[PDB]
Amino acid sequence: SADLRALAKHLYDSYIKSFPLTKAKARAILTGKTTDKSPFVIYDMNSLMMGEDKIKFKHITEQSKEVAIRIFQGCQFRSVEAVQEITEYAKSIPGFVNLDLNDQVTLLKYGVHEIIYTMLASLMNKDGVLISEGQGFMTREFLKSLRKPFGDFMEPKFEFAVKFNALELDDSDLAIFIAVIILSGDRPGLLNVKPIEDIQDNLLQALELQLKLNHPESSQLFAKLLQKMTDLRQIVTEHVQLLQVIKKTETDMSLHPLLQEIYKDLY
Amino acid sequence: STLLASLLQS
Ligand SMILES: CN(CCOc1ccc(C[C@H](Nc2ccccc2C(=O)c2ccccc2)C(=O)O)cc1)c1ccccn1
Repeated sequence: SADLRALAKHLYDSYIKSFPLTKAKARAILTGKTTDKSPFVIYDMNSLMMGEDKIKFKHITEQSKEVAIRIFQGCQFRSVEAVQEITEYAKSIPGFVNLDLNDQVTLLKYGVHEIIYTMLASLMNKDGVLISEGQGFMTREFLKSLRKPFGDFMEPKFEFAVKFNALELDDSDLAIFIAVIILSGDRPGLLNVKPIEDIQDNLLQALELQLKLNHPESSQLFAKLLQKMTDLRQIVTEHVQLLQVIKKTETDMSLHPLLQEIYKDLY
Repeated sequence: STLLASLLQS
């Protein structure tokens, strides 16, 4: 417990095991400084249709004529695996699986989407986002050109990512930061806050030491990163409202059971 | 439902 560097290395090792596409690998792809070929670029209906079969997708069947609904369906497949990846990482945070099972669920329910939007920034530049484990690249303009309300989903995530990426965090930093987010003692409905705060205290101490060592020139980086937590909550809040426009005005679009459970009675 | 708890219990 006393060694903060051992905690940082443990979290980083688990981070590498749980998340196939790290920021380091994503930056190597986005800057072309990698041995592998450039990603397939999806910028319109035709380029989506041409790269569609490389998008991971297992269902009953051909899903739809509409581009917006095609992306909506494929993005929710990714979100499901992201929750599964974050759950796997959460079980490696020291002390997490010793917590009440109901509190583990609660911490996941409120934490996963803040983590999803954090790690999306690793896959984004000002012009697009990497998809399918870096094999493809879907442009920001294309996502914004989708008919309402579909064109409004990704744009706030891009705006957050440009400012968040300016902090120049790396995978070692992000591994501790996402653990800090999961171990939030102020999530609604937590039964035993004190043991959760005890874990977050060490994670916060490890994060502060990690940022001072890895960014000795970035004064008050710890404070700037904690303030980004408030940006992530607006994204969640705005995203839930966008999902409700979908739920009231679009037809057949029922979310995956796991996503429905997370959003149900959320805030 | 208890889907989140299912991913937890491995
Ligand atoms: C753009 N993109 C990468 C974005 O990654 C994520 C971007 C967002 C999310 C969170 C996830 N959001 C959705 C959940 C269900 C359906 C659609 C969405 C969208 O967010 C959405 C809606 C309309 C248009 C575009 C997206 C959640 O709330 O669980 C999870 C992952 C991909 C990836 C794969 C396939 C298609 N594109």
